[PDB]
Amino acid sequence: VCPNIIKRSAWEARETHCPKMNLPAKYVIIIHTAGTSCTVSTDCQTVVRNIQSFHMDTRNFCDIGYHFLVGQDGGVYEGVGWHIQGSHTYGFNDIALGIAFIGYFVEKPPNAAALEAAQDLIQCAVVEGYLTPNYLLMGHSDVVNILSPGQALYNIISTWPHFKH
Ligand code: NI
Ligand code: NI
Repeated sequence: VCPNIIKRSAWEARETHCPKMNLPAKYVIIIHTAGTSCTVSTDCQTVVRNIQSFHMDTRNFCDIGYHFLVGQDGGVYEGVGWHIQGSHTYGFNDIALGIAFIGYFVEKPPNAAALEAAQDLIQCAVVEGYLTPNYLLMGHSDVVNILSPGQALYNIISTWPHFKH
C-alpha cells in the first residue's frame, strides 16, 4: 500500500482548481528539485510550500508542478496529487506522473529512505490503477533537455523495473 503521503493541508498548500488528468497515467518521470534538501518534516513542508508559490507566482503554473515529492526524511509529500495535471515535463504533464526528489542529486544520491518511499509509492500507483500495468519509467533528462534528476539519482533509477533502458 502507498506510503504515508503527507497531504497538501499539512504544508499549507494554496488551494487551487487545476485541469484534472486522465488517471491511467502511462509513464513515471523522476525529477529532482535541484534546490535545497530537507531532512525533517517541518523543513520539507516549508520547502514544498515555497516550490508551489514560486511555481504559481513566478513560473505561472496552476499549482506546484509535481504530482508528488520525496524528502530526505523519507517522507512522501503530495504535490498536486493523482487526479491533477502537472507542470513538470512537456507533453507529459497529462500522461506522466512526476515524482520530484527534494534536493540536488547530480553528485550524491537521496538516502535509502527517500528511495524506498518512491518505489513503494510507484508500486501502489500501478496496483491502485493510477499507472498502466505496463507503464514506463524514465528520468527527467530522458524526455526534455534538463539537468535533472542528476547523475547519482539517475543511475539508481535506471536500475528500477520498467525503466526505459
Ligand atoms: Ni506499499
Ligand atoms: Ni525497507
